[PDB]
Amino acid sequence: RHLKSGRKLNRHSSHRLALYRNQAKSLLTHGRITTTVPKAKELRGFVDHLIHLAKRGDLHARRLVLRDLQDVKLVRKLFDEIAPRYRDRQGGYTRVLKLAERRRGDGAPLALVELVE
Amino acid sequence: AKHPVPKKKTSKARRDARRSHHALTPPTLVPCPECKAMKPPHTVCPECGYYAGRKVLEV
Amino acid sequence: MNRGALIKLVESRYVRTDLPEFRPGDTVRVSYKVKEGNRTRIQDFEGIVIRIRRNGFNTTFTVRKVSYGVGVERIFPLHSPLIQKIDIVQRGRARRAKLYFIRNLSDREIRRKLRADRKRIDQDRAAERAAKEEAQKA
Amino acid sequence: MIQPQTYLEVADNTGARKIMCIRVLKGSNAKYATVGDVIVASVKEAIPRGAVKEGDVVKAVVVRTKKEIKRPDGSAIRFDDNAAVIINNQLEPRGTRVFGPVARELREKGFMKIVSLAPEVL
Amino acid sequence: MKGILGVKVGMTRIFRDDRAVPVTVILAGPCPVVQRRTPEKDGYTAVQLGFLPQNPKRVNRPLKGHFAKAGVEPVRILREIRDFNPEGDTVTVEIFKPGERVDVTGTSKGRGFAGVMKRWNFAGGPDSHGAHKIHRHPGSIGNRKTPGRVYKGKKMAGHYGAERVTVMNLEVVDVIPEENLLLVKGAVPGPNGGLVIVRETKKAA
RNA sequence: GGUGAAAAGAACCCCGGGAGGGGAGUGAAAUAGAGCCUGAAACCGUGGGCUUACAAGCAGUCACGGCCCCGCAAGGGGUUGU
RNA sequence: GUGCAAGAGCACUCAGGCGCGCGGGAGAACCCUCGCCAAGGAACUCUGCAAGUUGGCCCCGUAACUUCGGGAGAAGGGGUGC
RNA sequence: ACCGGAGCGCUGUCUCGGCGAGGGACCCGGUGAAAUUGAACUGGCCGUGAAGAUGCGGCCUACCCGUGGCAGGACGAAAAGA
RNA sequence: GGGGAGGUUUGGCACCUCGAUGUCGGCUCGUCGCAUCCUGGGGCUGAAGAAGGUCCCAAGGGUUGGGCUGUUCGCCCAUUAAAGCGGCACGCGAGCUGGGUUCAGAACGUCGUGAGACAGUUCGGUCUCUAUCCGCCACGGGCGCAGGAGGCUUGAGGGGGGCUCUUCCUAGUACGAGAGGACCGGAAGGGACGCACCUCUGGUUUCCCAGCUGUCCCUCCAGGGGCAUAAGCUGGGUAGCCAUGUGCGGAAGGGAUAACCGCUGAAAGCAUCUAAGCGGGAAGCCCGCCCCAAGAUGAGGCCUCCCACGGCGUCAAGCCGGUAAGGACCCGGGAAGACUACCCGGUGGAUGGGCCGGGGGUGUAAGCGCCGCGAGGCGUUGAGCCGACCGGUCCCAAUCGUCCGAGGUCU
Repeated sequence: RHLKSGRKLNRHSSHRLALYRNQAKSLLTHGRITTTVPKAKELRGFVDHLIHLAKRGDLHARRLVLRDLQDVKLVRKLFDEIAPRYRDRQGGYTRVLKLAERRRGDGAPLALVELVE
Repeated sequence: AKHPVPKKKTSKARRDARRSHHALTPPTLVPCPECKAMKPPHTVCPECGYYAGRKVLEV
Repeated sequence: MNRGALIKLVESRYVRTDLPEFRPGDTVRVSYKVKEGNRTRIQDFEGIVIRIRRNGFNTTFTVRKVSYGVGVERIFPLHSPLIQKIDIVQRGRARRAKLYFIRNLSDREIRRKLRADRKRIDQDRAAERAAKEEAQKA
Repeated sequence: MIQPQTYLEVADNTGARKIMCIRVLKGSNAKYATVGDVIVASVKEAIPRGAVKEGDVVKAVVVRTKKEIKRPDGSAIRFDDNAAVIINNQLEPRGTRVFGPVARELREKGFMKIVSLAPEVL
Repeated sequence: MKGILGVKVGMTRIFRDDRAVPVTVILAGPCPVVQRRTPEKDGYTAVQLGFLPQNPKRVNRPLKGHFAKAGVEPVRILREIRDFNPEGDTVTVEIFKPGERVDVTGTSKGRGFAGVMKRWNFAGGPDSHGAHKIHRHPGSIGNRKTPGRVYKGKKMAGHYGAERVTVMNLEVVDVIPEENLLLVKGAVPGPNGGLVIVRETKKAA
């Protein structure tokens, strides 16, 4: 009777949300990012729901967007392009999947995040 | 250095029995659909990949 | 078998709505009661209020009132014992929904951070003799 | 929640205003006390002009908890402190003037002479 | 003698008379009678009851569809109740009438690693005073040289959690036929959809 | 402290990133190949021949048996179940 | 540098520097360091030991006794932002 | 920043413990010790001895072997008894 | 006056132990012995009823805090059914405490001329993370299970379980001077407890929201961001997890029996519960009652599924691959959980993420107008924000497939 509500952990709240936002920034910069599995897993969760939030186009949730991450220029890229694509896409906008060999320097699993419209 | 210090010397028997409980265990690989490669389960093989086809730069 | 909610919700044979509309402002009049050996007494409960645990069914809420000597606290559930219960001086306005720092310093300091929502009274009086127009047709 | 140190108060006329619970005069290793148990409290302070004096061991009827006692009728009730009255070594309280309300908790104990004096009931 | 299967739904403190009572609802559900058991050909007093049907594809195998009456296989198996033997019909709820206490066997939430302070009940140690080394631990065990052994059956640290246990005496309050909900007192372990069944209680005399 | 009698000290090519090996030549000798005469035991390893999962132990010894390989015969190795 | 009464004390922060030479997950009993608590408020115990309250600035105020500086910034309390 | 008693008000010291944070502790890939060490294939036991038995006798059970551990035995370990 | 028993106390022996056995009392964890504190019971009475005095049987359980006690014998109050006596190195510092006795400082004493001596005194004063085996707690890997497989098993061992108190109806009656006050049976509850739940009670919730500040940031305002923790600070907190909250229970019944109460009954025309047999008789013994449980190497019992030779071993036992029925992999996940194990679903699909909607927490968001010299306030706006519980829903993730898998010994 422990962890009786689920989550993927390591690090700490601060560095959690930190590297979250980080890998998510560099994500939405190159659109497609190499990473390990657990990262990729709850990353694709958080980013899935987040992308639902980004899907709209209201000032409110937009400030809320840069209330989370950072540079507003990607928000330009987001509204004018990502919204009309994912306009007819609801509930699954990120394909993050596993890979072989693994991080051949410490034996850690691999994965990659993709755009997916 | 402190207290739990080896009472006596252990036997080669029990030594390599303690060792015996760990026989090195092999990994898992299934083939790729439309190629020749043993990709790990569910995982896409480095080249080839999955349905729809992507990446393809593991020469 | 699906929606376990809907199971637990249809189980609600209790749907008691013989009470007005309320918010963390005030409330005042009537509760219910028993007291005398075997019921028979109508011990109403006037005064303010405190906390509202709204589990839908376990909707039970503790009240602040002040009986001469000091003050009194009491949790009542919405669905049965509290006969008519009907408030009167409802009022409103509270920047929160958990009034506790009142049990701390309480007298005129109360009436200070205590305001009022005329709004509710307004719609109550509108609904009063718009129900005379309901005693007309529709 | 009372124990052999729990400083507690009174709401009576008689004399004392503060004592200190010693025991519970029940299941002797219970010690925990809600509206109903019996503290043999040691008197601590009183009024310098009258009967009953500071520091005499007295038996005591208990009321007012600070963590609401779970009511049968669904509800839950408590007062603004932790307090009550004395019982004497021949049953009943050596008191005669209640200050403020009580609960039917006491009524369920079957001690009416207290409750008739009780101004407000909960 | 009597009994029925069940799943835990709810626990609330409904107002019977004028009272806050812990009410666990138990969806006994469609529990069809299937393999009947007798001492001579089998071993003991038993009948087989299938909690609720939802397995066509994902189950296969003999199916007690062969048994004599089909009835397919439930979402989760039919079970042999200790002491029970009906007529030939589906038992559900109305066999238990308002105003009776029953035994109730639960399978309940596991935990895994469990410590002593919440397995048995010891005194941990000083949150100050002495060593802060010990903090939370049982302290001593057995005697010195003699006897010297940690006694067999001893109270130690390990597992506590998912256990199969029958509880004794709880009034049946009400009963619902149309969806199938038995209404009783307040306890039942397991998840809010975990596994639990009614037996006939062993009351006074 | 030790290659050889002398360096003739391994050129050309194959696996590797090299380190090391694999064919060569060489010399009587390449377990004389560059720390190179011998190369025990302790201690660490490969296949295979034999045993051990109903068991209470200063693990050895005595009678018997079952197995694998030497012995023409009888025999014998050793494995170790009772 | 800012703001904090003042300073270099404190926090945040300019240039400068570092991410401290293995990483990665599941998210135990237990451990180090820390947070909360009904209600009780030293019964703990060798003792308030540690933690815990107490903290700066303006005033109301400060006893015995005194070697007149003390005790005093006593104790007890009121006020503090825009 | 020494010692005794007492109360004042604050407290997880305790009633009495539960939940939460990292660093761990747990599984993995890389790298990996120590003091000691005749042996070991190391049980309960009433007996039995230089008087305190896993091993001798008897009696009883327990299929072979390993992690995460609580620390009762190994008359302790470390420095050839203060 | 006798003799014995038991080895808790203080002594005798000095025999293991001076090739480091570390100490009273306190905390911790128990286990036992019954010469028994309380509850059971029975006989006796110099036992009216109520209560007590004595002996015997009877452990299944229970036995509080506290102040001066540092403290060896405390004492008392407050209780309680009673506040058992003891073995276990004065049980247990590789579990802890460390007030204690036995170190170097230092002041009191005292004795000797002095260095020094004490079972005379006093303040402070530094208990070495690691488990090699047995032991205990659960978690697994081996092989058995003499066709192979997916389910339901019995119950033997073994374990838990075994506490008490309060008032009333009898009946203020029998008894009796009155006071007082019944056996028996019964009837409502609290305490110590074990079990479990979130429903209430009230708890944590590490980013679920809201008000505040020093700084720096976007972007100048509004607005928002880390920093102040390893969350800067406070207000609140569902589901989950939690105790004080909340439900549940000990018994009940049988069988034999003890201490003991009796029948028929002689030896012996009397007696006798005993010599032959019978009755009753404890919270105690076993079951009944709840847990474990087929490595109960006995692997037992049951529903059903599948099925020769398909190829050598010409006899003996097997071997050898595709299969059957099925399974193992990996994933998506989990009220399962250290891993393991356990459980579901796997493009056949609601298994997780997302959408979505319900509940639920924060408790009128930013932004526009309006008003104020203004900080703010008013309509917007119980609104904006939205982690778990309830699901409707295939967009993403469970693709694809990998390997393993009886040929039914024998009389």
